Amino acid sequence: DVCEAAGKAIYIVSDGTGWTAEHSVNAALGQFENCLADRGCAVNTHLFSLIDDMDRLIEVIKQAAKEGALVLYTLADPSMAEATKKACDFWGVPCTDVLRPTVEAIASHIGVAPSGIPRSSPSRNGRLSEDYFQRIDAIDFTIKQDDGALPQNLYRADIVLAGVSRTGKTPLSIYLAQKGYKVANVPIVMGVDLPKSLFEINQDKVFGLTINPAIEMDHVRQELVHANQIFAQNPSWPVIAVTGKAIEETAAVILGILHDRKQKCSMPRISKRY
Amino acid sequence: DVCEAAGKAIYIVSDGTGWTAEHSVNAALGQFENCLADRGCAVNTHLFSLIDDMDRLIEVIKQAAKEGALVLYTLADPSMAEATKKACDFWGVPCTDVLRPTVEAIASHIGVAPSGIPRSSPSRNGRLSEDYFQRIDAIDFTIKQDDGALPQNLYRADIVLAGVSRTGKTPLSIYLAQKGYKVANVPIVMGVDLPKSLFEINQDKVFGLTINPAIEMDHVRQELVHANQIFAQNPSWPVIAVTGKAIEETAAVILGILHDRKQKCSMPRISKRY
Ligand SMILES: Nc1ncnc2c1ncn2[C@@H]1O[C@H](COP(=O)(O)O)[C@@H](O)[C@H]1O
Ligand SMILES: Nc1ncnc2c1ncn2[C@@H]1O[C@H](COP(=O)(O)O)[C@@H](O)[C@H]1O
Ligand SMILES: [Hg+2]
Ligand SMILES: [Hg+2]
Ligand SMILES: [Mg+2]
Ligand SMILES: [Mg+2]
Repeated sequence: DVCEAAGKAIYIVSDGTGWTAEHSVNAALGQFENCLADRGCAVNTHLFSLIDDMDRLIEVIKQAAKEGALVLYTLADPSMAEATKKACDFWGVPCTDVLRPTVEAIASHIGVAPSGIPRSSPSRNGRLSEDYFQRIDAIDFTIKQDDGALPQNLYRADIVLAGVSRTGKTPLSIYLAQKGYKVANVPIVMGVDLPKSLFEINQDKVFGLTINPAIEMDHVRQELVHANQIFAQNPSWPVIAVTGKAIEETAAVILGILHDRKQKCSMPRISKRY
Repeated sequence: DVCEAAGKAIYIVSDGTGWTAEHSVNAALGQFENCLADRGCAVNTHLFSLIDDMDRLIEVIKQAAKEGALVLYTLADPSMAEATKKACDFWGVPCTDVLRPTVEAIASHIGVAPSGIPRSSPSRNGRLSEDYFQRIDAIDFTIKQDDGALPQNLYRADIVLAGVSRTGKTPLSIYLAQKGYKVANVPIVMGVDLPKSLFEINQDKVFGLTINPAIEMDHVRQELVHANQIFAQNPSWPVIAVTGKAIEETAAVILGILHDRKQKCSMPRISKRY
Protein backbone atom coordinates (compact mmCIF):
# COMPACT_ATOMS: atom_id res chain seq x y z
CA ASP A 1 0.00 0.00 0.00
CA VAL A 2 2.67 2.53 1.16
CA CYS A 3 6.04 1.95 -0.62
CA GLU A 4 8.20 3.50 2.20
CA ALA A 5 7.55 6.57 9.35
CA ALA A 6 10.98 6.85 11.12
CA GLY A 7 14.61 6.31 9.93
CA LYS A 8 15.84 9.88 9.34
CA ALA A 9 15.34 10.72 5.64
CA ILE A 10 17.25 13.23 3.50
CA TYR A 11 15.57 14.72 0.45
CA ILE A 12 17.78 15.67 -2.48
CA VAL A 13 16.23 18.07 -4.89
CA SER A 14 17.31 19.75 -8.04
CA ASP A 15 16.08 21.62 -11.04
CA GLY A 16 18.48 19.37 -13.04
CA THR A 17 19.65 15.79 -12.36
CA GLY A 18 20.34 15.52 -8.62
CA TRP A 19 23.87 14.13 -9.17
CA THR A 20 25.86 17.02 -7.70
CA ALA A 21 23.91 17.01 -4.45
CA GLU A 22 23.81 13.22 -4.41
CA HIS A 23 27.59 13.36 -4.45
CA SER A 24 28.01 16.01 -1.80
CA VAL A 25 25.47 14.22 0.37
CA ASN A 26 27.33 10.98 -0.03
CA ALA A 27 30.63 12.63 0.84
CA ALA A 28 29.09 14.27 3.90
CA LEU A 29 27.77 10.92 5.08
CA GLY A 30 31.39 9.83 5.65
CA GLN A 31 31.37 12.10 8.69
CA PHE A 32 28.88 9.72 10.30
CA GLU A 33 30.41 6.47 9.03
CA ASN A 34 31.07 5.30 12.62
CA CYS A 35 27.53 5.30 14.08
CA LEU A 36 26.19 4.07 10.70
CA ALA A 37 28.46 1.01 11.00
CA ASP A 38 26.06 -0.50 13.61
CA ARG A 39 22.93 1.07 12.01
CA GLY A 40 22.76 3.22 15.23
CA CYS A 41 22.10 6.26 13.10
CA ALA A 42 20.27 5.28 9.85
CA VAL A 43 19.39 7.32 6.76
CA ASN A 44 17.58 7.30 3.39
CA THR A 45 18.32 9.52 0.42
CA HIS A 46 15.49 10.43 -1.97
CA LEU A 47 16.28 12.08 -5.32
CA PHE A 48 13.95 14.40 -7.10
CA SER A 49 15.36 15.39 -10.44
CA LEU A 50 13.83 18.06 -12.67
CA ILE A 51 11.96 19.92 -9.94
CA ASP A 52 11.87 23.05 -12.19
CA ASP A 53 8.50 24.78 -11.37
CA MET A 54 6.65 26.04 -8.29
CA ASP A 55 3.93 23.36 -8.28
CA ARG A 56 6.18 20.31 -8.17
CA LEU A 57 8.46 22.05 -5.66
CA ILE A 58 5.57 22.56 -3.21
CA GLU A 59 4.22 19.01 -3.69
CA VAL A 60 7.75 17.77 -2.93
CA ILE A 61 8.36 19.96 0.09
CA LYS A 62 4.89 19.10 1.45
CA GLN A 63 5.66 15.43 0.85
CA ALA A 64 9.04 15.88 2.56
CA ALA A 65 7.17 17.42 5.49
CA LYS A 66 4.75 14.45 5.53
CA GLU A 67 7.88 12.22 5.63
CA GLY A 68 9.80 14.24 8.26
CA ALA A 69 12.88 14.81 6.20
CA LEU A 70 15.74 17.30 5.66
CA VAL A 71 15.85 19.02 2.24
CA LEU A 72 19.26 19.51 0.61
CA TYR A 73 18.71 21.26 -2.72
CA THR A 74 20.27 22.85 -5.79
CA LEU A 75 18.27 25.41 -7.70
CA ALA A 76 19.71 27.94 -10.09
CA ASP A 77 16.65 30.22 -10.08
CA PRO A 78 17.09 32.60 -7.11
CA SER A 79 13.35 32.92 -6.33
CA MET A 80 12.92 29.15 -6.49
CA ALA A 81 15.56 28.96 -3.75
CA GLU A 82 13.80 31.76 -1.81
CA ALA A 83 10.52 29.84 -2.13
CA THR A 84 12.18 26.63 -0.98
CA LYS A 85 13.35 27.91 2.41
CA LYS A 86 10.12 29.93 2.80
CA ALA A 87 7.85 26.97 2.19
CA CYS A 88 10.16 24.76 4.27
CA ASP A 89 9.67 27.21 7.13
CA PHE A 90 5.88 27.16 6.56
CA TRP A 91 5.86 23.33 6.82
CA GLY A 92 8.43 23.49 9.63
CA VAL A 93 11.18 21.48 7.93
CA PRO A 94 15.00 21.93 7.73
CA CYS A 95 16.81 22.79 4.48
CA THR A 96 20.14 23.84 2.91
CA ASP A 97 21.09 25.24 -0.51
CA VAL A 98 24.25 23.09 -0.93
CA LEU A 99 25.54 24.96 -3.96
CA ARG A 100 24.73 28.73 -3.59
CA PRO A 101 27.87 29.26 -1.41
CA THR A 102 30.03 27.85 -4.14
CA VAL A 103 28.18 29.68 -6.91
CA GLU A 104 28.48 33.05 -5.18
CA ALA A 105 32.15 32.60 -4.24
CA ILE A 106 32.83 32.01 -7.94
CA ALA A 107 30.55 34.92 -8.95
CA SER A 108 32.47 37.47 -6.88
CA HIS A 109 35.92 36.10 -7.79
CA ILE A 110 35.17 36.06 -11.55
CA GLY A 111 33.12 39.24 -11.02
CA VAL A 112 30.02 38.13 -12.96
CA ALA A 113 26.51 37.43 -11.66
CA PRO A 114 25.01 33.92 -12.14
CA SER A 115 22.91 32.80 -15.16
CA GLY A 116 20.17 32.12 -12.61
CA ILE A 117 19.05 29.40 -15.07
CA PRO A 118 18.89 25.58 -14.70
CA ARG A 119 20.42 23.21 -17.28
CA SER A 120 16.80 22.01 -17.86
CA SER A 121 15.84 25.38 -19.36
CA PRO A 122 14.76 25.62 -23.02
CA SER A 123 17.21 28.52 -23.53
CA ARG A 124 20.99 27.84 -23.71
CA ASN A 125 20.39 24.03 -23.76
CA GLY A 126 22.26 21.36 -25.78
CA ARG A 127 25.58 23.07 -26.74
CA LEU A 128 28.17 20.50 -25.49
CA SER A 129 31.96 20.98 -25.19
CA GLU A 130 35.06 19.57 -26.93
CA ASP A 131 36.02 18.31 -23.44
CA TYR A 132 32.95 16.06 -23.21
CA PHE A 133 33.59 14.58 -26.71
CA GLN A 134 37.15 13.48 -25.85
CA ARG A 135 35.69 11.56 -22.86
CA ILE A 136 33.59 9.59 -25.33
CA ASP A 137 36.55 8.69 -27.58
CA ALA A 138 38.38 7.73 -24.31
CA ILE A 139 35.49 5.63 -23.02
CA ASP A 140 35.46 3.97 -26.39
CA PHE A 141 39.20 3.28 -26.48
CA THR A 142 39.21 1.76 -23.02
CA ILE A 143 36.33 -0.77 -23.33
CA LYS A 144 37.10 -1.74 -26.94
CA GLN A 145 40.34 -3.60 -26.19
CA ASP A 146 41.68 -7.17 -26.23
CA ASP A 147 44.72 -9.35 -25.36
CA GLY A 148 45.64 -9.64 -29.09
CA ALA A 149 46.18 -5.95 -29.93
CA LEU A 150 47.95 -4.35 -26.99
CA PRO A 151 51.16 -3.33 -28.78
CA GLN A 152 49.43 -0.53 -30.75
CA ASN A 153 47.23 0.56 -27.84
CA LEU A 154 50.13 0.93 -25.43
CA TYR A 155 51.57 3.69 -27.62
CA ARG A 156 48.17 5.40 -28.04
CA ALA A 157 47.18 5.20 -24.36
CA ASP A 158 47.50 8.06 -21.87
CA ILE A 159 47.63 5.92 -18.76
CA VAL A 160 48.60 2.21 -18.58
CA LEU A 161 47.86 -0.08 -15.70
CA ALA A 162 50.05 -3.05 -15.02
CA GLY A 163 49.03 -5.47 -12.33
CA VAL A 164 47.88 -8.83 -11.07
CA SER A 165 44.42 -10.24 -11.94
CA ARG A 166 43.07 -9.57 -8.46
CA THR A 167 43.78 -5.81 -8.54
CA GLY A 168 40.80 -3.83 -9.88
CA LYS A 169 41.92 -2.65 -13.31
CA THR A 170 38.68 -2.67 -15.27
CA PRO A 171 36.74 -0.45 -12.94
CA LEU A 172 39.71 1.85 -12.41
CA SER A 173 40.42 1.99 -16.13
CA ILE A 174 36.81 2.81 -16.94
CA TYR A 175 36.67 5.47 -14.13
CA LEU A 176 39.64 7.23 -15.73
CA ALA A 177 38.22 7.04 -19.21
CA GLN A 178 35.17 8.84 -17.73
CA LYS A 179 37.65 11.64 -16.80
CA GLY A 180 39.01 11.56 -20.37
CA TYR A 181 42.16 9.38 -20.28
CA LYS A 182 42.66 6.46 -22.64
CA VAL A 183 43.69 3.55 -20.43
CA ALA A 184 45.27 0.27 -21.35
CA ASN A 185 45.39 -2.68 -19.01
CA VAL A 186 48.21 -5.15 -18.93
CA PRO A 187 47.76 -8.15 -16.77
CA ILE A 188 50.78 -9.46 -14.95
CA VAL A 189 50.33 -13.25 -14.84
CA MET A 190 52.82 -16.07 -14.24
CA GLY A 191 53.46 -18.01 -17.43
CA VAL A 192 52.85 -15.24 -19.95
CA ASP A 193 55.47 -12.78 -21.15
CA LEU A 194 54.65 -9.09 -21.17
CA PRO A 195 54.71 -7.31 -24.51
CA LYS A 196 58.08 -5.87 -25.61
CA SER A 197 56.10 -2.70 -26.41
CA LEU A 198 55.20 -2.23 -22.72
CA PHE A 199 58.82 -1.26 -22.18
CA GLU A 200 59.50 0.58 -25.44
CA ILE A 201 56.72 3.08 -24.73
CA ASN A 202 57.05 6.13 -22.57
CA GLN A 203 57.70 4.69 -19.12
CA ASP A 204 56.27 7.72 -17.28
CA LYS A 205 52.67 6.62 -18.06
CA VAL A 206 52.86 3.13 -16.62
CA PHE A 207 51.50 2.47 -13.16
CA GLY A 208 51.87 -0.69 -11.21
CA LEU A 209 49.03 -1.92 -9.06
CA THR A 210 49.24 -4.42 -6.27
CA ILE A 211 47.29 -6.07 -3.49
CA ASN A 212 48.38 -6.27 0.12
CA PRO A 213 47.89 -10.02 0.85
CA ALA A 214 46.69 -9.60 4.46
CA ILE A 215 43.97 -6.90 4.05
CA GLU A 216 46.15 -23.87 -0.16
CA MET A 217 45.67 -21.77 -3.38
CA ASP A 218 48.40 -19.26 -2.36
CA HIS A 219 50.03 -19.55 -5.61
CA VAL A 220 48.37 -16.09 -5.21
CA ARG A 221 51.35 -15.17 -3.02
CA GLN A 222 53.68 -16.37 -5.84
CA GLU A 223 51.93 -14.24 -8.46
CA LEU A 224 52.40 -11.17 -6.26
CA VAL A 225 56.08 -11.87 -5.73
CA HIS A 226 56.48 -12.36 -9.47
CA ALA A 227 54.81 -8.99 -10.04
CA ASN A 228 57.24 -7.17 -7.79
CA GLN A 229 60.19 -8.66 -9.61
CA ILE A 230 58.77 -6.87 -12.68
CA PHE A 231 58.13 -3.67 -10.78
CA ALA A 232 61.63 -3.88 -9.34
CA GLN A 233 63.11 -4.07 -12.81
CA ASN A 234 61.05 -0.99 -13.66
CA PRO A 235 61.66 1.49 -10.88
CA SER A 236 60.32 4.53 -12.70
CA TRP A 237 56.84 2.92 -12.35
CA PRO A 238 54.81 4.09 -9.36
CA VAL A 239 53.35 1.07 -7.61
CA ILE A 240 50.07 1.69 -5.93
CA ALA A 241 48.56 -0.55 -3.27
CA VAL A 242 44.88 -0.77 -4.09
CA THR A 243 43.25 -3.13 -1.53
CA GLY A 244 41.04 -1.10 0.81
CA LYS A 245 41.39 1.99 -1.43
CA ALA A 246 38.30 2.89 -3.51
CA ILE A 247 38.66 3.37 -7.30
CA GLU A 248 38.17 7.14 -7.04
CA GLU A 249 40.98 7.40 -4.43
CA THR A 250 43.43 5.25 -6.42
CA ALA A 251 42.44 7.25 -9.50
CA ALA A 252 43.34 10.51 -7.79
CA VAL A 253 46.77 9.18 -6.79
CA ILE A 254 47.51 8.19 -10.37
CA LEU A 255 46.23 11.38 -11.90
CA GLY A 256 48.26 13.41 -9.41
CA ILE A 257 51.47 11.72 -10.47
CA LEU A 258 50.52 11.69 -14.13
CA HIS A 259 49.93 15.45 -14.04
CA ASP A 260 52.85 16.32 -11.78
CA ARG A 261 55.04 14.78 -14.48
CA LYS A 262 52.98 15.93 -17.54
CA GLN A 263 53.45 19.61 -16.59
CA LYS A 264 56.63 19.62 -14.46
CA CYS A 265 55.93 22.15 -11.72
CA SER A 266 56.90 23.84 -8.45
CA MET A 267 53.52 22.97 -6.95
CA PRO A 268 52.00 19.59 -7.99
CA ARG A 269 48.31 19.80 -9.10
CA ILE A 270 45.62 18.87 -11.65
CA SER A 271 44.39 21.75 -13.80
CA LYS A 272 41.68 22.30 -16.46
CA ARG A 273 41.19 25.42 -18.64
CA TYR A 274 37.56 26.56 -19.24
CA ASP B 1 60.35 27.64 -16.86
CA VAL B 2 56.92 28.43 -15.27
CA CYS B 3 54.29 25.77 -16.18
CA GLU B 4 51.24 28.13 -15.76
CA ALA B 5 49.50 35.58 -14.22
CA ALA B 6 45.82 36.41 -15.07
CA GLY B 7 42.81 34.25 -16.12
CA LYS B 8 40.84 33.91 -12.86
CA ALA B 9 41.89 30.64 -11.16
CA ILE B 10 39.90 28.48 -8.73
CA TYR B 11 41.75 26.25 -6.30
CA ILE B 12 40.06 23.02 -5.25
CA VAL B 13 41.41 21.50 -2.12
CA SER B 14 40.64 18.47 -0.07
CA ASP B 15 41.95 16.22 2.61
CA GLY B 16 40.71 13.34 0.37
CA THR B 17 40.41 13.14 -3.44
CA GLY B 18 39.02 16.48 -4.65
CA TRP B 19 36.18 14.82 -6.61
CA THR B 20 33.23 16.14 -4.60
CA ALA B 21 34.36 19.74 -4.88
CA GLU B 22 35.44 19.23 -8.48
CA HIS B 23 31.87 18.22 -9.16
CA SER B 24 30.20 21.04 -7.29
CA VAL B 25 32.59 23.50 -8.91
CA ASN B 26 31.78 22.14 -12.30
CA ALA B 27 28.05 22.35 -11.63
CA ALA B 28 28.40 25.92 -10.39
CA LEU B 29 30.27 26.88 -13.55
CA GLY B 30 27.03 26.31 -15.49
CA GLN B 31 25.80 29.56 -13.97
CA PHE B 32 28.41 31.38 -16.04
CA GLU B 33 28.10 29.27 -19.20
CA ASN B 34 27.00 32.34 -21.22
CA CYS B 35 30.02 34.66 -20.76
CA LEU B 36 32.33 31.60 -20.93
CA ALA B 37 30.93 30.82 -24.40
CA ASP B 38 33.03 33.70 -25.87
CA ARG B 39 35.90 33.24 -23.35
CA GLY B 40 34.80 36.68 -21.96
CA CYS B 41 35.09 35.29 -18.46
CA ALA B 42 37.77 32.52 -18.31
CA VAL B 43 38.73 30.13 -15.52
CA ASN B 44 41.17 27.39 -14.43
CA THR B 45 40.53 24.70 -11.84
CA HIS B 46 43.47 23.30 -9.86
CA LEU B 47 43.03 20.16 -7.74
CA PHE B 48 44.99 19.43 -4.65
CA SER B 49 44.13 16.03 -3.30
CA LEU B 50 45.35 14.71 0.05
CA ILE B 51 46.03 18.09 1.65
CA ASP B 52 45.79 16.45 5.13
CA ASP B 53 48.32 18.37 7.33
CA MET B 54 49.07 21.99 8.27
CA ASP B 55 52.33 22.30 6.31
CA ARG B 56 50.98 21.35 2.89
CA LEU B 57 47.84 23.41 3.52
CA ILE B 58 49.90 26.59 4.11
CA GLU B 59 52.20 25.93 1.13
CA VAL B 60 49.04 25.55 -0.98
CA ILE B 61 47.24 28.60 0.33
CA LYS B 62 50.43 30.67 -0.02
CA GLN B 63 50.80 29.33 -3.56
CA ALA B 64 47.13 30.15 -4.23
CA ALA B 65 47.85 33.66 -2.98
CA LYS B 66 50.89 33.89 -5.29
CA GLU B 67 48.51 32.82 -8.12
CA GLY B 68 45.61 35.12 -7.17
CA ALA B 69 43.01 32.44 -6.86
CA LEU B 70 39.79 31.56 -4.99
CA VAL B 71 39.97 28.54 -2.65
CA LEU B 72 36.99 26.16 -2.56
CA TYR B 73 37.77 23.40 -0.08
CA THR B 74 36.55 20.31 1.76
CA LEU B 75 38.17 19.41 5.04
CA ALA B 76 36.67 17.14 7.64
CA ASP B 77 38.95 18.31 10.48
CA PRO B 78 37.27 21.39 12.02
CA SER B 79 40.53 23.16 12.96
CA MET B 80 41.97 22.54 9.50
CA ALA B 81 38.94 24.42 8.16
CA GLU B 82 39.44 27.16 10.80
CA ALA B 83 43.10 27.42 9.75
CA THR B 84 42.13 27.60 6.09
CA LYS B 85 39.95 30.72 6.33
CA LYS B 86 42.38 32.24 8.88
CA ALA B 87 45.42 31.80 6.67
CA CYS B 88 43.37 32.84 3.63
CA ASP B 89 42.57 36.07 5.46
CA PHE B 90 46.28 36.52 6.35
CA TRP B 91 47.25 36.18 2.65
CA GLY B 92 44.18 38.20 1.65
CA VAL B 93 42.49 35.56 -0.50
CA PRO B 94 38.82 34.43 -0.85
CA CYS B 95 37.60 31.00 0.26
CA THR B 96 34.53 28.79 0.88
CA ASP B 97 34.01 25.50 2.73
CA VAL B 98 31.70 23.94 0.09
CA LEU B 99 30.65 21.00 2.24
CA ARG B 100 30.34 22.14 5.92
CA PRO B 101 26.77 23.48 5.29
CA THR B 102 25.70 20.09 4.06
CA VAL B 103 27.57 18.22 6.79
CA GLU B 104 26.02 20.31 9.56
CA ALA B 105 22.48 20.18 8.15
CA ILE B 106 22.81 16.38 8.22
CA ALA B 107 24.40 16.45 11.70
CA SER B 108 21.48 18.32 13.27
CA HIS B 109 18.80 16.34 11.41
CA ILE B 110 20.33 12.94 12.34
CA GLY B 111 21.31 14.47 15.70
CA VAL B 112 24.93 13.27 15.73
CA ALA B 113 28.13 15.31 15.54
CA PRO B 114 30.57 14.72 12.63
CA SER B 115 33.49 12.21 12.66
CA GLY B 116 35.69 15.26 12.06
CA ILE B 117 37.99 12.80 10.24
CA PRO B 118 39.06 12.61 6.55
CA ARG B 119 38.80 9.38 4.51
CA SER B 120 42.64 9.60 4.27
CA SER B 121 43.00 8.93 8.01
CA PRO B 122 44.74 5.76 9.25
CA SER B 123 41.78 5.08 11.60
CA ARG B 124 38.44 3.81 10.17
CA ASN B 125 40.02 3.34 6.67
CA GLY B 126 39.40 0.52 4.16
CA ARG B 127 36.03 -1.00 5.27
CA LEU B 128 34.01 -0.89 1.99
CA SER B 129 30.25 -1.52 1.58
CA GLU B 130 28.08 -4.21 -0.08
CA ASP B 131 26.75 -1.32 -2.23
CA TYR B 132 30.18 -0.65 -3.76
CA PHE B 133 30.72 -4.38 -4.56
CA GLN B 134 27.48 -4.66 -6.56
CA ARG B 135 28.71 -1.72 -8.71
CA ILE B 136 31.73 -3.83 -9.60
CA ASP B 137 29.67 -6.88 -10.63
CA ALA B 138 27.50 -4.39 -12.63
CA ILE B 139 30.48 -2.72 -14.28
CA ASP B 140 31.68 -6.18 -15.14
CA PHE B 141 28.36 -7.35 -16.59
CA THR B 142 28.00 -4.30 -18.77
CA ILE B 143 31.44 -4.22 -20.50
CA LYS B 144 31.74 -8.01 -20.83
CA GLN B 145 29.02 -8.44 -23.45
CA ASP B 146 28.71 -9.37 -27.14
CA ASP B 147 26.23 -9.67 -30.06
CA GLY B 148 26.25 -13.51 -29.74
CA ALA B 149 24.96 -13.89 -26.16
CA LEU B 150 22.24 -11.31 -25.65
CA PRO B 151 19.34 -13.70 -24.99
CA GLN B 152 20.66 -14.69 -21.53
CA ASN B 153 21.81 -11.17 -20.63
CA LEU B 154 18.47 -9.59 -21.42
CA TYR B 155 16.86 -11.63 -18.64
CA ARG B 156 19.71 -10.87 -16.18
CA ALA B 157 19.89 -7.13 -16.94
CA ASP B 158 18.30 -4.41 -14.81
CA ILE B 159 18.07 -1.80 -17.54
CA VAL B 160 18.08 -2.46 -21.32
CA LEU B 161 18.77 0.13 -23.96
CA ALA B 162 17.33 -0.26 -27.40
CA GLY B 163 18.34 2.21 -30.06
CA VAL B 164 20.03 3.20 -33.29
CA SER B 165 23.84 3.06 -33.70
CA ARG B 166 24.18 6.83 -33.51
CA THR B 167 22.54 7.14 -30.05
CA GLY B 168 25.12 6.95 -27.24
CA LYS B 169 24.50 3.57 -25.62
CA THR B 170 27.98 2.55 -24.53
CA PRO B 171 28.72 5.62 -22.48
CA LEU B 172 25.20 5.69 -21.06
CA SER B 173 25.31 1.99 -20.28
CA ILE B 174 28.66 2.29 -18.54
CA TYR B 175 27.49 5.40 -16.58
CA LEU B 176 24.58 3.38 -15.20
CA ALA B 177 26.72 0.40 -14.34
CA GLN B 178 28.79 2.89 -12.28
CA LYS B 179 25.53 3.56 -10.35
CA GLY B 180 25.05 -0.22 -9.96
CA TYR B 181 22.63 -1.29 -12.73
CA LYS B 182 23.44 -4.12 -15.12
CA VAL B 183 22.75 -2.73 -18.59
CA ALA B 184 22.32 -4.52 -21.86
CA ASN B 185 22.48 -2.78 -25.19
CA VAL B 186 20.45 -3.82 -28.18
CA PRO B 187 21.20 -2.10 -31.40
CA ILE B 188 18.31 -1.36 -33.69
CA VAL B 189 19.71 -1.72 -37.22
CA MET B 190 17.97 -2.22 -40.58
CA GLY B 191 18.57 -5.73 -41.89
CA VAL B 192 18.97 -7.55 -38.58
CA ASP B 193 16.11 -9.00 -36.54
CA LEU B 194 15.92 -8.24 -32.85
CA PRO B 195 16.12 -11.16 -30.46
CA LYS B 196 12.81 -12.88 -29.58
CA SER B 197 14.01 -12.63 -25.96
CA LEU B 198 13.94 -8.81 -26.10
CA PHE B 199 10.16 -9.10 -26.07
CA GLU B 200 9.74 -12.10 -23.78
CA ILE B 201 11.56 -10.31 -20.95
CA ASN B 202 9.98 -7.87 -18.57
CA GLN B 203 9.00 -4.97 -20.81
CA ASP B 204 9.15 -2.39 -18.01
CA LYS B 205 13.00 -2.36 -18.11
CA VAL B 206 13.41 -1.56 -21.79
CA PHE B 207 14.12 1.99 -22.85
CA GLY B 208 14.18 3.27 -26.36
CA LEU B 209 16.70 5.87 -27.38
CA THR B 210 16.56 8.09 -30.40
CA ILE B 211 18.22 10.99 -32.14
CA ASN B 212 16.47 14.12 -33.33
CA PRO B 213 17.75 14.37 -36.96
CA ALA B 214 17.99 18.19 -37.06
CA ILE B 215 19.92 18.92 -33.81
CA GLU B 216 23.24 11.74 -49.56
CA MET B 217 23.83 9.12 -46.77
CA ASP B 218 20.39 9.76 -45.19
CA HIS B 219 19.64 6.19 -45.12
CA VAL B 220 20.21 7.54 -41.55
CA ARG B 221 16.68 8.98 -41.79
CA GLN B 222 15.42 5.50 -42.83
CA GLU B 223 17.08 3.80 -39.87
CA LEU B 224 15.35 6.24 -37.52
CA VAL B 225 11.96 5.67 -39.09
CA HIS B 226 12.52 1.92 -38.85
CA ALA B 227 13.33 2.34 -35.15
CA ASN B 228 10.08 4.12 -34.43
CA GLN B 229 8.09 1.39 -36.10
CA ILE B 230 9.63 -0.89 -33.43
CA PHE B 231 8.98 1.58 -30.65
CA ALA B 232 5.43 2.00 -31.91
CA GLN B 233 4.84 -1.73 -31.67
CA ASN B 234 6.16 -1.53 -28.11
CA PRO B 235 4.33 1.35 -26.48
CA SER B 236 5.19 0.43 -22.91
CA TRP B 237 8.80 1.43 -23.76
CA PRO B 238 9.75 4.99 -22.83
CA VAL B 239 11.54 6.58 -25.78
CA ILE B 240 14.10 9.13 -24.83
CA ALA B 241 15.54 11.72 -27.20
CA VAL B 242 19.22 11.87 -26.44
CA THR B 243 20.83 14.37 -28.88
CA GLY B 244 21.86 17.49 -26.96
CA LYS B 245 21.21 15.74 -23.62
CA ALA B 246 24.33 14.71 -21.65
CA ILE B 247 24.69 11.07 -20.47
CA GLU B 248 24.10 12.02 -16.82
CA GLU B 249 20.83 13.82 -17.74
CA THR B 250 19.52 10.95 -19.89
CA ALA B 251 20.60 8.58 -17.12
CA ALA B 252 18.53 10.47 -14.57
CA VAL B 253 15.43 10.33 -16.79
CA ILE B 254 15.77 6.57 -17.14
CA LEU B 255 16.47 5.93 -13.49
CA GLY B 256 13.49 8.08 -12.53
CA ILE B 257 11.14 5.97 -14.61
CA LEU B 258 12.83 2.73 -13.65
CA HIS B 259 12.38 3.55 -9.96
CA ASP B 260 8.92 5.07 -10.24
CA ARG B 261 7.85 1.68 -11.61
CA LYS B 262 10.14 -0.52 -9.42
CA GLN B 263 8.54 0.83 -6.22
CA LYS B 264 5.08 2.03 -7.35
CA CYS B 265 4.49 5.22 -5.37
CA SER B 266 2.42 8.33 -4.67
CA MET B 267 5.50 10.51 -5.09
CA PRO B 268 8.04 9.40 -7.76
CA ARG B 269 11.69 9.34 -6.51
CA ILE B 270 15.03 7.48 -6.28
CA SER B 271 15.89 6.19 -2.81
CA LYS B 272 18.87 4.45 -1.13
CA ARG B 273 18.99 2.98 2.41
CA TYR B 274 22.23 3.54 4.41
N1 LIG C 1 25.79 23.28 -17.67
C1 LIG C 1 24.89 23.82 -16.81
N2 LIG C 1 24.13 24.91 -17.14
C2 LIG C 1 23.24 25.46 -16.26
N3 LIG C 1 23.07 24.95 -15.02
C3 LIG C 1 23.78 23.86 -14.57
C4 LIG C 1 24.75 23.21 -15.46
N4 LIG C 1 25.30 22.17 -14.80
C5 LIG C 1 24.71 22.15 -13.58
N5 LIG C 1 23.82 23.16 -13.45
C6 LIG C 1 22.94 23.49 -12.31
O1 LIG C 1 23.56 23.20 -11.06
C7 LIG C 1 22.77 22.24 -10.35
C8 LIG C 1 23.45 20.90 -10.55
O2 LIG C 1 22.64 19.81 -10.17
P1 LIG C 1 22.71 18.46 -11.02
O3 LIG C 1 22.35 18.93 -12.42
O4 LIG C 1 21.67 17.63 -10.35
O5 LIG C 1 24.06 17.82 -10.83
C9 LIG C 1 21.39 22.30 -10.95
O6 LIG C 1 20.65 23.31 -10.25
C10 LIG C 1 21.69 22.63 -12.40
O7 LIG C 1 20.61 23.28 -13.12
N1 LIG D 1 33.82 7.61 3.50
C1 LIG D 1 34.33 8.75 4.03
N2 LIG D 1 34.84 8.81 5.30
C2 LIG D 1 35.34 9.95 5.83
N3 LIG D 1 35.36 11.11 5.11
C3 LIG D 1 34.89 11.18 3.83
C4 LIG D 1 34.33 9.98 3.19
N4 LIG D 1 33.95 10.31 1.94
C5 LIG D 1 34.24 11.62 1.79
N5 LIG D 1 34.79 12.13 2.91
C6 LIG D 1 35.28 13.50 3.18
O1 LIG D 1 34.51 14.49 2.50
C7 LIG D 1 35.34 15.22 1.60
C8 LIG D 1 35.10 14.65 0.22
O2 LIG D 1 36.07 15.06 -0.72
P1 LIG D 1 36.54 14.02 -1.84
O3 LIG D 1 37.06 12.86 -1.02
O4 LIG D 1 37.59 14.81 -2.55
O5 LIG D 1 35.39 13.75 -2.78
C9 LIG D 1 36.76 15.02 2.09
O6 LIG D 1 37.04 16.03 3.06
C10 LIG D 1 36.71 13.61 2.65
O7 LIG D 1 37.70 13.31 3.65
HG1 LIG E 1 14.23 25.86 5.90
HG1 LIG F 1 38.91 33.50 3.44
MG1 LIG G 1 22.00 18.40 -7.94
MG1 LIG H 1 36.56 17.14 -2.40
